Amino acid sequence: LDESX
Amino acid sequence: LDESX
Amino acid sequence: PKMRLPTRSDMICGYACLKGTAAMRNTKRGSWYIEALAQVFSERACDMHVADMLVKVNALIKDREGYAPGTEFHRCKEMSEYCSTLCRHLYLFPGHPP
Amino acid sequence: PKMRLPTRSDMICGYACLKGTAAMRNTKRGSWYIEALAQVFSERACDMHVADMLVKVNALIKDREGYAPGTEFHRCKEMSEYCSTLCRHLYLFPGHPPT
Amino acid sequence: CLQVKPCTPEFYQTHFQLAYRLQSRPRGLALVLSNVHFTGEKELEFRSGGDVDHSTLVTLFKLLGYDVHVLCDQTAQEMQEKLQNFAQLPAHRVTDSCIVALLSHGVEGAIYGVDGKLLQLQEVFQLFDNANCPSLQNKPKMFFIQACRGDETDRGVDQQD
Amino acid sequence: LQVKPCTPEFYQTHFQLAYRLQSRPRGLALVLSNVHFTGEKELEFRSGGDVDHSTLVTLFKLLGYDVHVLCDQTAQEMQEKLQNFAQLPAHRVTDSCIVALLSHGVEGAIYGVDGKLLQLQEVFQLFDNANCPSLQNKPKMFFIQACRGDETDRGVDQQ
Repeated sequence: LDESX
Repeated sequence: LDESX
Repeated sequence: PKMRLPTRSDMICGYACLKGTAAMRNTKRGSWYIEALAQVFSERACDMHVADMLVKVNALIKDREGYAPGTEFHRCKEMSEYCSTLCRHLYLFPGHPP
Repeated sequence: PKMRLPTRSDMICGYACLKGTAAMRNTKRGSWYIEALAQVFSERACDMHVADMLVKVNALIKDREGYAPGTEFHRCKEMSEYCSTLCRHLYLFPGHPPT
Repeated sequence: CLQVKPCTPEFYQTHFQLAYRLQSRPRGLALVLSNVHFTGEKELEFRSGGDVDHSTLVTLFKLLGYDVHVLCDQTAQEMQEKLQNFAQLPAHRVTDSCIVALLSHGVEGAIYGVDGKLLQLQEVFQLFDNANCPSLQNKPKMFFIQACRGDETDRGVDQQD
Repeated sequence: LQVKPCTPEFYQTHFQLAYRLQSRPRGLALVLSNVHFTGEKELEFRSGGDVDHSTLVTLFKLLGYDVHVLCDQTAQEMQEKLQNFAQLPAHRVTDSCIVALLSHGVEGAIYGVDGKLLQLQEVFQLFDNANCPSLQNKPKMFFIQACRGDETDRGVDQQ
């Protein structure tokens, strides 16, 4: 799943 | 002569 | 009267995302940017200079979109960029000499 | 679903100097950056893409030095840079097809 | 004084496949915006030689196949309005690229109008982005910015042996 | 992951207009990855950051660089160790340098695991012509995997 930095 | 922007 | 240098030069910096935005990372595949960087550099360092490889990375990032249903990240985007004070082509010439 | 685009892409921006610094302009020849840009683009747009031409501009700027004896700018330096979200080569193809 | 060497047909034939499409006539619209005479509360020095830059770019862009628009000595508000008007022009729908050159005094991330007021560069690029400028989506957009980004002068460094 | 080698012919026809780049190693590379945080807690565990780290270490080694690695460092540790790295003597005999920073961040700065910031301008300064004479005129590559704000790009429909 994509998450942010 | 050279001047700043 | 000898040739002198600016205080900073000959650098290239690749950023995973643009000013003001979030960079995207996949819990299993890692960051979109690093994943793309490794794919392009491994296959093209042999015949493409670094700034041009970063353009290929930009193309990959522009074409990807987020997968995270139920969150603000589903179908979200990001765009990478690079800034350069390089003064010549930067070829890594991998494996030469053998 | 149809692929979407990021909000900003396909741009390339050339800056005459680096963050925090002044850019130099000659009173007779104009700015160092514009002078170099025109020199390189006019001679190389025919066989070099824009980002690569901006690298040649960087090379010219890195070597230039200020001429302004008795002022704070004598022998000063500047470094141009460019930032890019381009996704392929940018050739201007001057003169093709003929006129 | 400027002369643009033309590309060969063989060059086009061996390079068009990995490049942005760039064959329209005009190649695109180009805007050259130069501020040389400043008059606001915040005093800024007359940019002597700015006239040379302006004519050099107008000529260069014309020779490269662009339809050149020009603007001189504009306030920050006028720059924002006219750059937005330029980005919104219908002609972009039938061209393949865009060029914007900004020449003036400036600070990091912003340029001065002749009134000594600032226009943030982020707002300028935004006028041409995929959201606000659909006509230029996927087309190469070039920006050239001749302006200071601070007041520190680089004294330079000697090459080390 | 495998790096295709360049051919002798490619080198001969391209080395003249490119930066000198034939030293062995090609240069030193530093991969600094911060994955575990909590200082201001808005700094969540970077799941997948381990894959990024391993991928770059392997890539840079295969590209001919001597790789240095740093994991889960505070802002102060990053500053001190980046300076130590920039001052290493090997840089005189190599032809280029690589620095990859992977962590959470804000515009112009990256977070240490302590939730404190290290300004990127301070990082680039450590490798500039004044502070790092050993790399003068040599290409210095930086790759920054970190957020530059909290805006998530929602994307726009193509017309």
